[PDB]
Amino acid sequence: KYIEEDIREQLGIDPFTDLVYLGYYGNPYTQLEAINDLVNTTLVGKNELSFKVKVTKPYKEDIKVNLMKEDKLVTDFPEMAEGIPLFPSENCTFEGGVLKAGELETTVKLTLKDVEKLNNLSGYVMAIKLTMEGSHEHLAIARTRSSYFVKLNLSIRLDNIDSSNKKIEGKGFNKEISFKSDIRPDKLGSLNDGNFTANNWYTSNANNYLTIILPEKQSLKGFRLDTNTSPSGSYMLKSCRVMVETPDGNWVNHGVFDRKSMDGIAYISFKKPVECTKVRFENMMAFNGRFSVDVNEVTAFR
Ligand SMILES: [Mg+2]
Ligand SMILES: [Mg+2]
Repeated sequence: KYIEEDIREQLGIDPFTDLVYLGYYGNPYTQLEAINDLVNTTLVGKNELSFKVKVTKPYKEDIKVNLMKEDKLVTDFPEMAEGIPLFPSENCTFEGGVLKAGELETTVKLTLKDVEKLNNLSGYVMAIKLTMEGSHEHLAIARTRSSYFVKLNLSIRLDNIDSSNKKIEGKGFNKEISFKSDIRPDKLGSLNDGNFTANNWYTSNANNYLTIILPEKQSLKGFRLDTNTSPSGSYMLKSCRVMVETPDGNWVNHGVFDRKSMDGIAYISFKKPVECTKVRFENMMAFNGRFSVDVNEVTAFR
Protein backbone atom coordinates (compact mmCIF):
# COMPACT_ATOMS: atom_id res chain seq x y z
CA LYS A 1 0.00 0.00 0.00
CA TYR A 2 1.10 3.62 -0.74
CA ILE A 3 1.75 5.85 2.30
CA GLU A 4 3.08 9.44 1.98
CA GLU A 5 6.66 9.87 3.27
CA ASP A 6 5.76 12.66 5.79
CA ILE A 7 2.97 10.61 7.51
CA ARG A 8 5.13 7.39 7.22
CA GLU A 9 7.73 9.24 9.40
CA GLN A 10 4.98 10.14 11.97
CA LEU A 11 3.87 6.47 12.07
CA GLY A 12 7.51 5.50 12.69
CA ILE A 13 8.04 7.87 15.66
CA ASP A 14 4.59 6.90 17.11
CA PRO A 15 3.14 3.60 15.84
CA PHE A 16 0.37 3.73 18.55
CA THR A 17 -1.80 6.48 16.91
CA ASP A 18 -3.76 6.01 13.66
CA LEU A 19 -3.61 9.26 11.68
CA VAL A 20 -6.47 10.96 9.77
CA TYR A 21 -5.29 13.27 6.97
CA LEU A 22 -6.04 14.85 3.56
CA GLY A 23 -5.32 12.81 0.40
CA TYR A 24 -3.97 14.95 -2.48
CA TYR A 25 -1.28 14.88 -5.20
CA GLY A 26 1.45 17.53 -5.06
CA ASN A 27 0.96 20.75 -3.07
CA PRO A 28 -2.18 21.63 -1.02
CA TYR A 29 -3.26 24.33 -3.49
CA THR A 30 -6.00 24.69 -6.11
CA GLN A 31 -6.39 27.78 -8.24
CA LEU A 32 -10.06 28.17 -9.19
CA GLU A 33 -10.99 30.32 -12.18
CA ALA A 34 -13.93 32.72 -12.36
CA ILE A 35 -15.03 35.33 -14.92
CA ASN A 36 -16.80 38.70 -14.62
CA ASP A 37 -18.78 40.34 -17.45
CA LEU A 38 -18.94 43.76 -15.68
CA VAL A 39 -22.33 42.61 -14.16
CA ASN A 40 -21.92 39.19 -12.42
CA THR A 41 -19.07 36.81 -11.50
CA THR A 42 -19.39 33.20 -12.72
CA LEU A 43 -17.25 30.19 -11.85
CA VAL A 44 -15.45 28.50 -14.75
CA GLY A 45 -16.39 24.90 -13.99
CA LYS A 46 -17.80 23.12 -10.95
CA ASN A 47 -18.74 25.10 -7.82
CA GLU A 48 -18.03 22.00 -5.60
CA LEU A 49 -14.56 20.89 -4.35
CA SER A 50 -14.35 17.25 -3.21
CA PHE A 51 -11.41 16.41 -0.86
CA LYS A 52 -10.25 12.84 -0.08
CA VAL A 53 -9.79 12.06 3.66
CA LYS A 54 -7.55 9.06 4.45
CA VAL A 55 -6.92 7.07 7.70
CA THR A 56 -3.62 5.13 8.06
CA LYS A 57 -5.25 1.84 9.28
CA PRO A 58 -8.90 0.62 9.50
CA TYR A 59 -10.45 1.91 12.75
CA LYS A 60 -12.83 0.01 15.15
CA GLU A 61 -15.70 2.62 14.92
CA ASP A 62 -17.08 5.30 12.52
CA ILE A 63 -15.12 8.63 12.40
CA LYS A 64 -17.09 11.77 11.44
CA VAL A 65 -14.83 14.23 9.56
CA ASN A 66 -15.40 17.72 8.12
CA LEU A 67 -13.58 20.83 6.85
CA MET A 68 -13.70 24.30 8.36
CA LYS A 69 -12.60 27.75 7.23
CA GLU A 70 -9.56 28.73 9.31
CA ASP A 71 -8.50 32.15 7.94
CA LYS A 72 -5.51 32.35 10.40
CA LEU A 73 -3.56 29.89 8.11
CA VAL A 74 -3.62 32.41 5.21
CA THR A 75 -1.38 34.76 7.36
CA ASP A 76 1.54 32.18 7.39
CA PHE A 77 1.25 31.77 3.52
CA PRO A 78 2.03 35.33 2.22
CA GLU A 79 3.42 34.19 -1.23
CA MET A 80 -0.18 33.81 -2.57
CA ALA A 81 -2.13 36.07 -0.09
CA GLU A 82 -0.04 39.31 -0.34
CA GLY A 83 -2.82 41.96 -0.48
CA ILE A 84 -5.63 39.61 -1.64
CA PRO A 85 -8.97 39.68 0.27
CA LEU A 86 -10.37 36.65 2.08
CA PHE A 87 -13.14 34.69 0.34
CA PRO A 88 -16.28 35.46 2.46
CA SER A 89 -17.25 32.63 4.90
CA GLU A 90 -20.98 33.07 4.09
CA ASN A 91 -20.22 32.01 0.45
CA CYS A 92 -18.77 28.56 1.70
CA THR A 93 -20.90 25.47 2.45
CA PHE A 94 -19.06 22.52 4.06
CA GLU A 95 -20.51 18.98 3.70
CA GLY A 96 -19.10 16.40 6.14
CA GLY A 97 -17.92 12.82 5.62
CA VAL A 98 -17.85 9.56 7.63
CA LEU A 99 -14.94 7.07 7.60
CA LYS A 100 -17.13 4.02 8.37
CA ALA A 101 -15.60 1.30 10.64
CA GLY A 102 -13.28 -0.66 8.35
CA GLU A 103 -12.97 1.97 5.57
CA LEU A 104 -9.68 3.73 4.70
CA GLU A 105 -11.13 6.75 2.77
CA THR A 106 -14.07 9.18 2.59
CA THR A 107 -14.79 12.61 1.01
CA VAL A 108 -15.64 16.05 2.42
CA LYS A 109 -17.20 18.72 0.14
CA LEU A 110 -16.72 22.52 -0.10
CA THR A 111 -19.42 24.23 -2.15
CA LEU A 112 -19.03 27.88 -3.32
CA LYS A 113 -22.42 29.68 -3.49
CA ASP A 114 -23.74 33.16 -4.55
CA VAL A 115 -20.42 34.40 -6.02
CA GLU A 116 -22.32 36.75 -8.48
CA LYS A 117 -21.39 40.08 -6.71
CA LEU A 118 -17.79 38.95 -5.68
CA ASN A 119 -16.06 41.22 -8.27
CA ASN A 120 -12.58 41.85 -6.75
CA LEU A 121 -10.09 41.50 -9.69
CA SER A 122 -7.16 40.68 -7.31
CA GLY A 123 -9.10 37.47 -6.57
CA TYR A 124 -9.95 35.86 -3.25
CA VAL A 125 -8.01 33.46 -1.07
CA MET A 126 -8.94 31.00 1.64
CA ALA A 127 -7.52 28.32 3.92
CA ILE A 128 -9.38 25.26 5.26
CA LYS A 129 -8.44 22.68 7.93
CA LEU A 130 -9.58 19.11 8.54
CA THR A 131 -11.50 18.38 11.79
CA MET A 132 -12.97 15.39 13.71
CA GLU A 133 -16.37 15.61 15.43
CA GLY A 134 -15.97 13.41 18.52
CA SER A 135 -13.14 12.10 20.69
CA HIS A 136 -11.72 8.75 19.48
CA GLU A 137 -8.99 6.79 21.35
CA HIS A 138 -5.51 6.35 19.71
CA LEU A 139 -6.63 8.49 16.74
CA ALA A 140 -5.58 11.99 15.67
CA ILE A 141 -5.42 14.42 12.74
CA ALA A 142 -1.87 14.25 11.24
CA ARG A 143 0.56 17.14 11.97
CA THR A 144 1.13 17.70 8.21
CA ARG A 145 -1.44 17.14 5.36
CA SER A 146 -4.32 18.55 7.55
CA SER A 147 -4.84 21.96 5.80
CA TYR A 148 -5.54 23.15 2.22
CA PHE A 149 -5.37 26.48 0.32
CA VAL A 150 -7.75 27.72 -2.41
CA LYS A 151 -7.32 30.83 -4.59
CA LEU A 152 -10.17 32.15 -6.67
CA ASN A 153 -8.56 33.88 -9.67
CA LEU A 154 -10.89 36.46 -11.27
CA SER A 155 -10.60 37.86 -14.83
CA ILE A 156 -12.90 40.02 -17.05
CA ARG A 157 -14.72 38.37 -19.99
CA LEU A 158 -17.81 39.81 -21.66
CA ASP A 159 -20.59 37.54 -22.97
CA ASN A 160 -20.52 39.31 -26.34
CA ILE A 161 -19.74 36.45 -28.79
CA ASP A 162 -22.61 34.58 -30.52
CA SER A 163 -21.68 30.98 -31.51
CA SER A 164 -24.87 30.19 -33.55
CA ASN A 165 -22.79 30.26 -36.80
CA LYS A 166 -25.70 32.03 -38.57
CA LYS A 167 -24.62 33.99 -41.71
CA ILE A 168 -23.67 37.60 -40.82
CA GLU A 169 -26.07 40.23 -42.19
CA GLY A 170 -23.71 43.18 -42.63
CA LYS A 171 -21.43 44.65 -45.32
CA GLY A 172 -18.37 42.45 -45.89
CA PHE A 173 -14.79 43.60 -46.57
CA ASN A 174 -11.07 42.60 -46.26
CA LYS A 175 -8.92 44.50 -48.89
CA GLU A 176 -7.97 47.23 -46.40
CA ILE A 177 -7.40 44.73 -43.49
CA SER A 178 -3.80 43.85 -42.42
CA PHE A 179 -2.79 40.69 -40.49
CA LYS A 180 -0.16 39.82 -37.88
CA SER A 181 0.69 36.44 -36.35
CA ASP A 182 3.45 34.72 -34.33
CA ILE A 183 3.40 31.72 -36.77
CA ARG A 184 3.76 31.66 -40.61
CA PRO A 185 3.61 35.50 -41.01
CA ASP A 186 4.84 35.03 -44.64
CA LYS A 187 1.59 33.04 -45.42
CA LEU A 188 -0.87 35.76 -44.18
CA GLY A 189 -1.44 37.19 -47.71
CA SER A 190 -3.86 34.28 -48.35
CA LEU A 191 -6.29 35.64 -45.68
CA ASN A 192 -7.56 38.42 -48.07
CA ASP A 193 -6.85 36.97 -51.58
CA GLY A 194 -9.83 35.80 -53.67
CA ASN A 195 -9.51 32.14 -52.55
CA PHE A 196 -11.80 30.79 -49.79
CA THR A 197 -11.05 27.01 -50.07
CA ALA A 198 -7.17 26.96 -50.40
CA ASN A 199 -4.99 26.93 -47.26
CA ASN A 200 -1.57 28.49 -46.55
CA TRP A 201 -1.88 29.77 -42.91
CA TYR A 202 -2.74 27.56 -39.91
CA THR A 203 -1.86 27.34 -36.20
CA SER A 204 0.28 24.61 -34.57
CA ASN A 205 -0.52 25.18 -30.81
CA ALA A 206 -2.84 26.97 -28.32
CA ASN A 207 -0.29 29.84 -27.90
CA ASN A 208 -0.54 30.89 -31.59
CA TYR A 209 -2.77 33.84 -32.50
CA LEU A 210 -4.15 35.75 -35.50
CA THR A 211 -4.50 39.57 -35.29
CA ILE A 212 -6.86 41.52 -37.59
CA ILE A 213 -5.71 45.15 -37.97
CA LEU A 214 -8.24 47.69 -39.32
CA PRO A 215 -7.11 50.97 -41.01
CA GLU A 216 -9.10 53.09 -38.47
CA LYS A 217 -11.56 52.76 -35.55
CA GLN A 218 -14.88 51.27 -36.77
CA SER A 219 -17.96 49.43 -35.45
CA LEU A 220 -17.81 45.70 -36.44
CA LYS A 221 -20.70 43.20 -36.45
CA GLY A 222 -18.46 40.09 -36.70
CA PHE A 223 -16.27 37.91 -38.99
CA ARG A 224 -16.40 35.06 -41.54
CA LEU A 225 -13.39 32.75 -41.08
CA ASP A 226 -13.08 30.14 -43.86
CA THR A 227 -11.68 26.98 -42.33
CA ASN A 228 -11.12 23.31 -43.20
CA THR A 229 -14.08 21.13 -44.37
CA SER A 230 -12.77 17.80 -42.95
CA PRO A 231 -15.54 15.26 -42.03
CA SER A 232 -13.33 14.28 -38.99
CA GLY A 233 -12.99 17.96 -38.03
CA SER A 234 -9.19 18.14 -38.53
CA TYR A 235 -8.08 21.78 -38.92
CA MET A 236 -11.80 22.90 -38.86
CA LEU A 237 -12.18 25.82 -36.41
CA LYS A 238 -14.55 24.93 -33.52
CA SER A 239 -13.68 27.40 -30.76
CA CYS A 240 -11.46 30.39 -29.93
CA ARG A 241 -11.11 33.39 -27.56
CA VAL A 242 -11.96 36.76 -29.20
CA MET A 243 -9.77 39.66 -27.86
CA VAL A 244 -10.66 43.21 -28.96
CA GLU A 245 -8.35 46.27 -28.87
CA THR A 246 -10.49 49.22 -27.87
CA PRO A 247 -9.82 52.83 -29.09
CA ASP A 248 -7.90 53.64 -25.82
CA GLY A 249 -5.41 50.74 -26.45
CA ASN A 250 -6.71 48.29 -23.80
CA TRP A 251 -7.30 44.60 -24.81
CA VAL A 252 -10.65 43.10 -23.67
CA ASN A 253 -11.89 39.46 -23.91
CA HIS A 254 -15.34 39.71 -25.60
CA GLY A 255 -16.09 35.99 -25.05
CA VAL A 256 -15.43 32.52 -26.38
CA PHE A 257 -16.59 31.44 -29.84
CA ASP A 258 -17.57 27.74 -29.65
CA ARG A 259 -19.77 26.57 -32.54
CA LYS A 260 -21.71 23.31 -32.80
CA SER A 261 -22.18 23.30 -36.65
CA MET A 262 -19.48 21.50 -38.74
CA ASP A 263 -18.63 23.17 -42.11
CA GLY A 264 -15.94 25.25 -43.86
CA ILE A 265 -17.46 28.70 -43.03
CA ALA A 266 -17.19 29.90 -39.40
CA TYR A 267 -19.31 33.01 -38.61
CA ILE A 268 -18.12 34.75 -35.42
CA SER A 269 -20.69 37.44 -34.40
CA PHE A 270 -20.66 40.17 -31.77
CA LYS A 271 -23.97 40.19 -29.78
CA LYS A 272 -23.52 43.98 -29.52
CA PRO A 273 -21.39 45.58 -32.35
CA VAL A 274 -18.06 46.96 -31.00
CA GLU A 275 -15.87 49.94 -32.02
CA CYS A 276 -12.31 48.62 -32.34
CA THR A 277 -8.92 49.10 -34.00
CA LYS A 278 -7.81 45.42 -33.86
CA VAL A 279 -9.28 41.94 -33.10
CA ARG A 280 -7.09 38.95 -32.05
CA PHE A 281 -8.14 35.29 -32.12
CA GLU A 282 -6.43 33.12 -29.47
CA ASN A 283 -6.60 29.52 -28.19
CA MET A 284 -7.94 28.33 -31.58
CA MET A 285 -9.16 24.70 -31.30
CA ALA A 286 -10.40 22.41 -34.11
CA PHE A 287 -13.46 20.05 -33.89
CA ASN A 288 -11.09 17.04 -33.55
CA GLY A 289 -9.83 18.57 -30.22
CA ARG A 290 -6.30 19.45 -31.51
CA PHE A 291 -5.10 23.10 -31.24
CA SER A 292 -4.39 23.50 -34.98
CA VAL A 293 -6.93 25.24 -37.26
CA ASP A 294 -6.93 26.41 -40.90
CA VAL A 295 -7.94 29.98 -41.78
CA ASN A 296 -8.25 30.18 -45.59
CA GLU A 297 -9.90 33.65 -45.78
CA VAL A 298 -10.97 36.37 -43.25
CA THR A 299 -13.94 38.72 -43.93
CA ALA A 300 -15.09 41.46 -41.50
CA PHE A 301 -18.65 42.98 -41.44
CA ARG A 302 -19.83 46.62 -40.73
MG1 LIG B 1 -18.44 6.89 2.16
MG1 LIG C 1 -7.90 33.14 -48.99
